Amino acid sequence: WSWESYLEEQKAITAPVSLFQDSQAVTHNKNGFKLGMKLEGIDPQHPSMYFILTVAEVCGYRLRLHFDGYSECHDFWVNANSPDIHPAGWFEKTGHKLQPPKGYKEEEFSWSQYLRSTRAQAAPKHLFVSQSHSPPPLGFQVGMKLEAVDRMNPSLVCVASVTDVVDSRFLVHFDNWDDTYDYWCDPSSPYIHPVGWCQKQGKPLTPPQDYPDPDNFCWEKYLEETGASAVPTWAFKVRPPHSFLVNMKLEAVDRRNPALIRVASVEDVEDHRIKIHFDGWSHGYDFWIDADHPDIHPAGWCSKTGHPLQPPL
Ligand SMILES: O=C(c1cncc(Br)c1)N1CCC(N2CCCC2)CC1
Repeated sequence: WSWESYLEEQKAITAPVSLFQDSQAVTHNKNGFKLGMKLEGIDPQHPSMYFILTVAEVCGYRLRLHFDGYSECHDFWVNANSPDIHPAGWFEKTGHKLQPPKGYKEEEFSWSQYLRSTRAQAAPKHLFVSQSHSPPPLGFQVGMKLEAVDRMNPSLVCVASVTDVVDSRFLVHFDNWDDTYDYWCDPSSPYIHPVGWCQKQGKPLTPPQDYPDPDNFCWEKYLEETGASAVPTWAFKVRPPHSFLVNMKLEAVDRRNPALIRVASVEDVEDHRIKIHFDGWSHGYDFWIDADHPDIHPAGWCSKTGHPLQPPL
């Protein structure tokens, strides 16, 4: 099975490499993560939280991570160039809380101690694209407030705060709702807006959970009472729409089984999202995804990085 003859017979084209970010497309980077290495990372299900993680498996430019002390059924996959993982010691250097391994208390964890107990090796620093050393996203400070789309309920735009800053990105948290709604982004995110936006657009604005009298929510007053500034207007950047077109072919990570990367088609487009369809599978497995998502790649990525590719069914 090859991309070449498959394209021939389908009279199809692949999405050009140029339609992707460099980090989605890059194949010549070696993967230096080795089995048993320990590091720190965000929980995908709790994007504001950081845990002790061990490399459980390495495949191509990808690695499977395991939550030390917890069940293997929580394991997840990231790419070797993910910004959501950090070297041992990072949490305490950059102001982040670390949840310790199951059984430990947060006033009982020490890397040096834990490395002795487990006889384990920390993932070397140089492997991580993200260590909080590069320029911060201009204008966005921890504490500042803005309006953001609830990506879980995307029809809503809500009162939100910047609660974390890590290298070129920041974390958007929805005032007084659970952290499970938080998501990471950057100045160009299509889902974020200055304080005031909902009002200039005619749109209704979703106030923090439990805010007395939602319809008469007042930004100016809420800011004063919470001792907070609004992200300044100039900080927000227009991201241009992606250039993907319906029926372009590519490679995408399987959601229901994330170990696998399948042949894929662009089923439907939006300005910033694409709908993925896995060739020869039922359309019921189709799903939408942002165009900058680390888990879509150009044709040949699997080949060039040495990760198996699932041919169409
Ligand atoms: O489940 C919902 C919901 C309920 N009914 C209609 C919609 Br549309 C959404 N909500 C309201 C929105 C809440 N978001 C707002 C900001 C983050 C949480 C989550 C719970």
